[PDB]
Amino acid sequence: YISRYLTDFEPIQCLGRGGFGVVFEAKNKVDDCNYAIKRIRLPNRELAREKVMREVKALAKLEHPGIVRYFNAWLEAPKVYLYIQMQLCRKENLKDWMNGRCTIEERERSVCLHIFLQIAEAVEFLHSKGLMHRNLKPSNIFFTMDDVVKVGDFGLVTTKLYMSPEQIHGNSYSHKVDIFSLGLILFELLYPFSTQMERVRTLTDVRNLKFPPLFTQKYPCEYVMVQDMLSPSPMERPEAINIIENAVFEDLDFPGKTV
Ligand SMILES: Cc1ccc2cc(-c3c(C)ccc(C(=O)c4c(-c5ccccc5)n(C)n(-c5ccccc5)c4=O)c3N)ccc2n1
Repeated sequence: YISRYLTDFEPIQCLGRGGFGVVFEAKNKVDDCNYAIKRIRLPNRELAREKVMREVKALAKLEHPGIVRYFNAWLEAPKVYLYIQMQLCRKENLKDWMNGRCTIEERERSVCLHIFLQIAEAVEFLHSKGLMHRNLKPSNIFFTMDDVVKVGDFGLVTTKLYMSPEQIHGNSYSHKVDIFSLGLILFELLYPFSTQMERVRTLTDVRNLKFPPLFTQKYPCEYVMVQDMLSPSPMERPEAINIIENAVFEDLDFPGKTV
């Protein structure tokens, strides 16, 4: 049996694993580029298989600067494996980026807003296509080699903190679930943590609209935005288009910014 993956790619390293999958960095032999390749073992459940096959077809249609870039998808039956070849991001994701910036000086307003705008625009792209993310969190947000923000479903398991209340309670939901996730991410970008204990305590309070007093005073506009985004009632949350048009996102600049 000839394995498509082993014939066409030189394996470099394992990047991690999560859910049905394992992810590898591998060099394509013919084109000489390095790719991220997710190998998903298809489950012994027809409805879960149905979903997986739908999801791969749906991602193959997607093209946006803030969405992870697709190359190929294929099946191998040596257990059936689905391989998905995407553009290789940097190893450190948004979660790691925030854990390496634990002071207020390292979270300058315009830098965080620039990053948040990229995420929000990726989300708005999905919503405009009648899609949603459902699982938006910092560990699902990576960077390209040139620091362009990339949203995907990375599935590297090393959390329900960013999940809307309607999902946590297992109720039906709408694209508005992603707006709830964005609210928490915006807060987290602007508010650096020293310990994981502090992070969990504070983010839990923020979910319930309890804010650190020094955050409300420093960032009054962003405070209002986060409140609205974190409404318990999904209807009350603003559309992604209304967030990206907010005044705080105009003329964003910082020393070192591209172009
Ligand atoms: C450094 C590094 C580490 C891991 C990486 C993983 C990926 C990656 C790979 C290799 C494959 C797929 C994705 C991805 O984002 C996925 C996406 C996805 C989600 C939103 C936007 C774009 C893609 N989907 C839907 N699915 C999916 C496929 C089948 C079943 C369920 C989910 C995904 O796996 C994905 N993020 C890409 C680059 C990586 N770079």
